[PDB]
Amino acid sequence: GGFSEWKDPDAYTTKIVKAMESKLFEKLSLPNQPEVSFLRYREQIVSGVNYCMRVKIGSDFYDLHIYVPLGSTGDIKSHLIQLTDLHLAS
Amino acid sequence: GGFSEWKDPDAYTTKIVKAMESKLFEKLSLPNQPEVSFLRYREQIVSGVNYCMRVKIGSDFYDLHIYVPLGSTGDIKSHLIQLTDLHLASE
Repeated sequence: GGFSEWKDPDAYTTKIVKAMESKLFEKLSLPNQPEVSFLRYREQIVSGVNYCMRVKIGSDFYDLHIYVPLGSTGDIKSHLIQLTDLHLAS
Repeated sequence: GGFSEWKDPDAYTTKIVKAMESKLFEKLSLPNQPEVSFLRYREQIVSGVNYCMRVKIGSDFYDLHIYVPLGSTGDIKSHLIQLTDLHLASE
């Protein structure tokens, strides 16, 4: 949940900005395709596994939607595991 | 929809379900800590990078929120790059 410090453009991120220009001009309704000047960027790695856990409690069956960020397990940094959703398997 | 086939429980996922039992009981308002039986699971790896791109268009400054999934770049499988949000830097 933490973005990096601001960084100067590089070739890798410039290619990503240029790749998005089509979608940019549409979300802005700018049709003449005005120049897009790339000034700086921040980044945030996001890695993890979403789990759908089927569990029985009482006579009822549930879907437990759980997100485990990279670096966490059931034993390591387990406070960062998220219970994202819970509902009857129905 | 990006999720694996159903899998039998394993040591790794069983520990994760056991860790979540407190939050389970509380969300359900079940006070006596009944047995939670773990039957099967499926998983979906999600990996990539969120970019905040500061750009100028005409005389205005924007934050461009772009998500690049692992395995994608500006040149490789670039059709999977997502423009998640766009707004004036001043907002």
